[PDB]
Amino acid sequence: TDIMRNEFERLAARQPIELLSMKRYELPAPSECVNNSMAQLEHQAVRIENLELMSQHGCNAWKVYNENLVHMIEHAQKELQKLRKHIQDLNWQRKN
Amino acid sequence: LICSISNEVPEHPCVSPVSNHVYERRLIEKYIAENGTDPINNQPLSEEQLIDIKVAHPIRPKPPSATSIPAILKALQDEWDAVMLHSFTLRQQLQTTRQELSHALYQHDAACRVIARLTKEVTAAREALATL
Amino acid sequence: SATSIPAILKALQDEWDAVMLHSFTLRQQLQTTRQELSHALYQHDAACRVIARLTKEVTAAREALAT
Amino acid sequence: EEREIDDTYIEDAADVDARKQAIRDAERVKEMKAVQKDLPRPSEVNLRPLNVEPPLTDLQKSTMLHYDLLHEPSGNKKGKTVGFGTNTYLEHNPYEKFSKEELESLEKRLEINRGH
Repeated sequence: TDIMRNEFERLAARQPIELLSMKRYELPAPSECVNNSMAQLEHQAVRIENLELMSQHGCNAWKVYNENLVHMIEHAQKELQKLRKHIQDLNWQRKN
Repeated sequence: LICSISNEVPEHPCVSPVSNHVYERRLIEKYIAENGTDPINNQPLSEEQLIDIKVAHPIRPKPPSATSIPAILKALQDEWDAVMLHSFTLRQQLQTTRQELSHALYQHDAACRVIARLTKEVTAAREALATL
Repeated sequence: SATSIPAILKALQDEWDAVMLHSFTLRQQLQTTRQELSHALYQHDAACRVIARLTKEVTAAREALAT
Repeated sequence: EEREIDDTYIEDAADVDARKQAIRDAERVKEMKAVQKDLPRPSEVNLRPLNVEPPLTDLQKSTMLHYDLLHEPSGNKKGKTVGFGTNTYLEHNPYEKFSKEELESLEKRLEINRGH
């Protein structure tokens, strides 16, 4: 019960073929390329500014998100116990 | 990860359904038995209204990572929304340079007519005086 | 459009590829308009030094005409 | 009986003398601003006002020889006030000329990116 999204998604899974992305940026060639050069410069700037924020930003968060994942995990195993305890009781009852 | 009332790591988290915030069951239970209210917003809340944290149901999840499709899409917003501000830094600075260039080229065009007349007048004074 | 979805992947690739160059071309033009503006400021201040010597040659002429 | 007042006044007087020298040094140098090129100055001439600004640029920057250093604040102020007089209709003629100057190049942008 979805729009166009479902038609191309089901076709991609049935055919077993992922849609091709931009295989351009990585290769390139020295000596149109004035644009390609200026795109590279800006890209690098973004990465570097972004990378710099990310290290410092990453450094600040590099482990703050890891703590959240431990709070998320322990909650699941508490429910594993709560389910374990009910079922055991039921089994015991049946046995008796 | 924290309990908002005490500030500890709660060992039995239960989320309220009036002010959405993760409280420790043993702490919030005593807060409700004191008076039937939510500690933050002071809205009415009972013990049955409070709900423990649970595994969703039957769909299995994975932790929040950079791979995950939704986290990758919200990443590309950050990319473009930051690059859009990068364009303002160059659009605003261009409107100062071209405005200073416009007044500079006007002062150049207003001045070079006076250089042309002094080159005329100082040579005309040399043409006049030398002949006499 | 009805447009194939594998193609929509390569569109988003091309559109980011285009915006990266449309951001680049707009920044090198800003640097060269400021650069060519700085070449005008040197000529502006160099010209008003050359007018001072031309005024002296006119002042020297007005003294000789009086004599 | 002055004490640390003559030192404060001498620092205030020495502060005043530095404010007079920096402002009256040069109008273009104090405000804002390249490789040395005698061949570019030789190629551009091959007209006299263009050669005057070229030698002015080579002097301030100091295959590059320096020499010119004798070409004070009062003569520049009268020169600036006179040129300001020569420069709605004047605002539109400056905006139109600025658009004309705003209107080979691709290799410089690619090298600017290679630096980036």
